[PDB]
Amino acid sequence: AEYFRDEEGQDVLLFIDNIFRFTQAGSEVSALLGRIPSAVGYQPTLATDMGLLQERITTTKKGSVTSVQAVYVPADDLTDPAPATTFAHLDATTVLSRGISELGIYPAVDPLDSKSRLLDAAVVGQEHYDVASKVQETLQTYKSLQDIIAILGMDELSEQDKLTVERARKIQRFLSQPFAVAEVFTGIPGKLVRLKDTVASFKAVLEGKYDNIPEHAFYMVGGIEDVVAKAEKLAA
Amino acid sequence: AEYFRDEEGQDVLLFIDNIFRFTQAGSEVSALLGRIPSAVGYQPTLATDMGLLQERITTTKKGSVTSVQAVYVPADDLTDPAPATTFAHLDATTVLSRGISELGIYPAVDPLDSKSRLLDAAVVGQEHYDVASKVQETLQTYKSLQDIIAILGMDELSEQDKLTVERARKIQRFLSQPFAVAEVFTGIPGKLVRLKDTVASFKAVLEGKYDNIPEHAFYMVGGIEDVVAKAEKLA
Amino acid sequence: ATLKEVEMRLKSIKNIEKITKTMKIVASTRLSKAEKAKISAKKMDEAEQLFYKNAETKNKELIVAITSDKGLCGSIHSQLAKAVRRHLNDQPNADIVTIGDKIKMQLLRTHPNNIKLSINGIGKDAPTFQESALIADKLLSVMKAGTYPKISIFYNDPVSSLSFEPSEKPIFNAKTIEQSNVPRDLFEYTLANQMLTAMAQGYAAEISARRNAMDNASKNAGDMINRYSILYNRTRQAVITNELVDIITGASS
Amino acid sequence: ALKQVAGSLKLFLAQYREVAAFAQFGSDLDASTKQTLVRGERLTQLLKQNQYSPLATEEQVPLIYAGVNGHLDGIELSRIGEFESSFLSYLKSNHNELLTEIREKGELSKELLASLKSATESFVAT
Repeated sequence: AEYFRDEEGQDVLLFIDNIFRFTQAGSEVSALLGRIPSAVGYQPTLATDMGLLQERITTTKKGSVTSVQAVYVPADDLTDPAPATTFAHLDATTVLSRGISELGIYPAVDPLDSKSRLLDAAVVGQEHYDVASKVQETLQTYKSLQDIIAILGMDELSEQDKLTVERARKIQRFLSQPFAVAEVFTGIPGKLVRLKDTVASFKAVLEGKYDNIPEHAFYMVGGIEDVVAKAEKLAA
Repeated sequence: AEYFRDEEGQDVLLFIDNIFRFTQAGSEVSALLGRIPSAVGYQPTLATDMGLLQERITTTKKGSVTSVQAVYVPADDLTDPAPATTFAHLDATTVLSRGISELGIYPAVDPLDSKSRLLDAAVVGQEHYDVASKVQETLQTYKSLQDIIAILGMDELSEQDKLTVERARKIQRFLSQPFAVAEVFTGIPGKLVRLKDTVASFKAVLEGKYDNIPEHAFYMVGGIEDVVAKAEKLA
Repeated sequence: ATLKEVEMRLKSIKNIEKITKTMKIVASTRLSKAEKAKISAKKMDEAEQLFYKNAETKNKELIVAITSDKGLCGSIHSQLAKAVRRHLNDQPNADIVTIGDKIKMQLLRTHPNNIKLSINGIGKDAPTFQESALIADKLLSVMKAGTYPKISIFYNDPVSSLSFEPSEKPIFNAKTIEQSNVPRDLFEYTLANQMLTAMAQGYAAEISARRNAMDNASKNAGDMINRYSILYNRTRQAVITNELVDIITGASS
Repeated sequence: ALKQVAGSLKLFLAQYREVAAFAQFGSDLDASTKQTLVRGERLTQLLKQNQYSPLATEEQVPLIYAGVNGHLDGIELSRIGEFESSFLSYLKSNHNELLTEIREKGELSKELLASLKSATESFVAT
């Protein structure tokens, strides 16, 4: 990729699945090299091996490298030294979670642990920033209440909390999307949603225009038009 | 301190802060010397190091060495081996609590976790002991009822429970005191309350002679006289 | 998720389980008192509906909604709120009187202007003819009950040990009693009796509903306790293993 | 002698431990729970004891007998501590035969038990 970047002067994509295996592999040999084990048995050189591999993957004035790295998370432990060390090296992160997957909400991306430096009002625009921030506020409000909803149930919430939880559930299901490559085993045709369409759809949802639509209509549909169409089918 | 005790016959005060630093430095030197670390990394010799330090500080027949020892509690965990080892050597423990401080009740001593060897009717007299014991009972009952009040409020409680909770709240706020040193953290002039007046005041509050006083009159006041004065000032 | 975090959360949920179970039993005990008061009022209401079965009386509008002030009932308030809302939307000219802070709140937020009067605090103990009569007097004097061609009251009927039904009952005006000053005072008397019966039935339904709600809460608390007990065991084993690994690493150099 | 009377103390304290949560809901207590609470509170209050003040077995037996058999129910809780020290001082001046017999024999014979009941009621009346 570096030869394409610096010598051919091209733009480059560099996919790496799964970069965690680079760290793990080192640990496998570290004990044989005679080093004192670090925390949870990792090699002492974890941070600098990561640095030497990782910030060598970078855009430079000679060329542009877009890099997408899949990072495995042992035992779903995001605090494990390897994922924790990898977090510092990335501009955009998306955190797939088992808790979201168990709900059937694929692609299972955690909407409150995904992060990006481009989600900035000067970059995405004020409308997109406002929509994203309000979506996250709604989801966080819903997540906070899940203890009360679990024990006491929806009935004891205030009417504003009930409305917010309804919109949060609908937003959760609306963030799910069917990929084409998954059609082999999901059986659901793949959908692709544009950025403007996504922002408009979630802006409409937060404005309450679709408060009447049952949440089931939002599951696995590519955009609000498909939400309306699926609501029509659910009505027949 | 030992020279003042043994060679001059003085009564001595040995203020120490911070004992946790003695323990932590012992841990660092132990680790550097290559001793196998003990639980949570403390040195194997923790208990005997603490003993050698502490029980040199004692009242021999030549003179008394009083000592006040500030102990940092990492992560507020009193079960950590360092505070746990320190506790065994002390005659009086004044456990400061973050929870009490977040209520705004300074100096934020935990009224229940703080304990004294001398809180005995043979030492302080039966009246003082009775007042202290009743204060502890009231505060512990209030703490137990808080678990229910957090859900159902005070409305569901019996009238006896309501009365005891209200007196407990008054007592809890009455334990606060404005220190002179705190005049950078507060504008309130500092005050010093005698032991006898403290016993009399808490007896008066326990007996309900000031049930008619609003709770805020007990905050950061001195003796019960200041309670009366502040209650009138509010009114 | 430190071991102390899991311990604190587990103990808190255990406390909640105890509280909910205690409330469930207390409501079970209070339910019999509520039920016998309900029966007593029910027969007194039957005594007049027998008469109306012969008189065959039939009808701006006035609606009285009856609930208590306190929650944890499991939709006791919201179902009646929905009933009153969907009735009112067909005739928004009707004024409404709210008995109970919860129904007051849930109507005020959506139909604010037409609430004439709110009665509070009377849903605590089993209702008395004293409360019903005084409320009727205030309704006549202040809310001008006699001026309306239609009056009806809304409450929760104790259909079953596990369910209740939002129900409406008409209070036929003196003009309707007169044909189909005795009719006037008979109106006042039947107003008080119907309101008392509605309060008693709503009280029985609310107590039963709160019992069932606390039962559900105790079930859920037990399930959460199981989940976090499993999590506590996992964290205990993990903590022991990690600290032992640290000790072994310190020893093996 | 202590086994004879303390056998049911365990049961009553266990019931009290199960029912304790109801004290904060006294507005509606099943009569069983109310009486259980009333008895368990006084039993727990009776088991309080000052430091360095060990009691002889024949001094424990009358106290636990009175507590278990409900004679304390008519006594205000706040003065249970006054009851105990008083009751013993009564026995050791009015029924010292019973204390001596309990110490010597170590058992509550039926007639001795009835005499203990009579003494307990003779005291509680004043």
